[PDB]
Amino acid sequence: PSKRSFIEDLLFNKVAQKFNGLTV
Amino acid sequence: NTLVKQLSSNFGAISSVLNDILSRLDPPEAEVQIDRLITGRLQSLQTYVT
Amino acid sequence: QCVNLTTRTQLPPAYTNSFTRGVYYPDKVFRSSVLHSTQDLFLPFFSNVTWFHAIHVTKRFDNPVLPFNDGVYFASTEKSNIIRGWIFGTTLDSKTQSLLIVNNATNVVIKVCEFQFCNDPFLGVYYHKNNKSWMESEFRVYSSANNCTFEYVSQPFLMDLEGKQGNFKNLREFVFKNIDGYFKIYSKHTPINLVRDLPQGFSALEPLVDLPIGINITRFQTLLALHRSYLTPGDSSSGWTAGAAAYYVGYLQPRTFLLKYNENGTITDAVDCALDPLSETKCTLKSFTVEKGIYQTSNFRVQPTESIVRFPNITNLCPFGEVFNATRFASVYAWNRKRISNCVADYSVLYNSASFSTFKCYGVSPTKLNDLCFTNVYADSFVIRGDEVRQIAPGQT
Amino acid sequence: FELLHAPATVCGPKKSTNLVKNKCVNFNFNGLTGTGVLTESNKKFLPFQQFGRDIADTTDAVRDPQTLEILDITPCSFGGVSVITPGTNTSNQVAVLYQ
Amino acid sequence: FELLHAPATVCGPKKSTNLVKNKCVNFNFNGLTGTGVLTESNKKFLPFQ
Repeated sequence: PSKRSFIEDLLFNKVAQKFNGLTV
Repeated sequence: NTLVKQLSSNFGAISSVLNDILSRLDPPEAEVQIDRLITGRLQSLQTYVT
Repeated sequence: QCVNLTTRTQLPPAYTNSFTRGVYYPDKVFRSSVLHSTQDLFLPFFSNVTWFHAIHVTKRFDNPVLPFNDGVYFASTEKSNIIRGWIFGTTLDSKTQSLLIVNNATNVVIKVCEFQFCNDPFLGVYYHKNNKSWMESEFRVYSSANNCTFEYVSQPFLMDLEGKQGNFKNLREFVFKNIDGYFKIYSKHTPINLVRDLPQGFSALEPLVDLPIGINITRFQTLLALHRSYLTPGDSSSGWTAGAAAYYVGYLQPRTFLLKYNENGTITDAVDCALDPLSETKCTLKSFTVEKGIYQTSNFRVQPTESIVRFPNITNLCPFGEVFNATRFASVYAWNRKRISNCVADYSVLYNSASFSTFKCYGVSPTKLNDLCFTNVYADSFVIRGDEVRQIAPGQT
Repeated sequence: FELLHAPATVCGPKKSTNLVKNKCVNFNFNGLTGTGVLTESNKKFLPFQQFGRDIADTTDAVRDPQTLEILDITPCSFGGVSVITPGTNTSNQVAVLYQ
Repeated sequence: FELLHAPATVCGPKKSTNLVKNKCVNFNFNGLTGTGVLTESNKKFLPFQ
């Protein structure tokens, strides 16, 4: 379903706060 | 995680919760304790942004 | 006390909105070519105020007692001089310092005494069949004035009032504020020319004169005038004409507008900082030109409503008879420690026996005792003299 | 006397109040007054403790001194407000974005 | 000598000195102490400001 390949998907496998004022 | 430890520090006061100092000290006398908490956090925010 | 009227047909008034009115000079400093904000009492735009009427050639004449708040915007559209003076006080019964600023046809009586008002004070004029002027005959304002604190007499001026009907001719706006001892009065005259409704123009009000007095204003009342011609009996039953005028009553709210100062130093534009998302962007960016982009303003907070308390149910009172006011205690070096727990402790019931003379709490506020819960309350009972009480302090040798 | 160092047993002459859960009102447990929603709790709790602090040193769970139940603390101040406008020279329509 | 709730508006006595311009000296007009050259301006203020 994604627009990636087998090598691109392998890179992703290797790699409460907002209550105080830490928003992302 | 560094900013979390700054909220728990007293910075030379009696506690670290803003709802605890006002519940035990009157506003006209607790003004010297809140200023130490604000000044202690302004240096942490200035260092964090730096 | 004065007299009253008879059979007053009080029609239900309507409601009107503001049209960029209620902006004055918050300070006495000249500013030009500068855009900033100022936190002061003003009238919010597009509000909802009560629009009173007084048209009578029926019997439209209503003047209730409205409470005085911090900043009252009063704009009267007088086309024939109907609304005269105003009163300011609390109970209005010769028991407090009341303000009486009546606009008499001869002078401007500004006295701060202890006047006695009836149920509906007003003014009464007579229309002579030979004289086409509008002179004042009846005087039903007060009855006596003993204790006074201020008196002001204006210069003698000739004023025969106005008889113009149909459309409005003059606009008189007055702002009454009670700030400590200064009573600011912002009066601004604008020769309008329209049938009815509030004008959509923008203007800045100028202060008249400050009165450094100390009075307590709680409620006010707008006093008008009644016309009595030769065709009317002139009595206080049905022989009286209310007139033809309209006044707006508004209250100032702690808002913040974006004042615009041009090369002349006058206020020509005002944008609110908290009313519409589009008007808030102009005040936040300090500019009247908003670009095409994304901006960040305030966050999202929810204010609490109720407040629950979860304390353990204790149905026992601490024995304050043996701890306070007894027969004898212990020495200063051999003091005895008594454990006080499993009982309800309170300091308000310690005045029924042995009134305290030195109550100084160290490290804790004396009024915040009942707020936080007590735990392990130890008592150090010892009898000393008066020359050793000053040495008992956390940080003395 | 001590302040926030042991379970309550004395306190003051203040009365009690009916527990109102699932609301973002002001609570008061053993003198500690806070603000949050008293939601349910499905975790474990030792049968000899009172308060509960997590990694951020915040008041998480607390046992009620009357009903004897574990209720979590979660403030309702969670959200952001942002306004996006195409400019005052094009149209007067705004779009309030809720983050 | 009594003080009510209204601020004090009578500050007596009150003396005065001379006037000098075109010099970078010290002056004190109204209640504000300044230091500069009293150069003539071209614009006017407001009667109540």
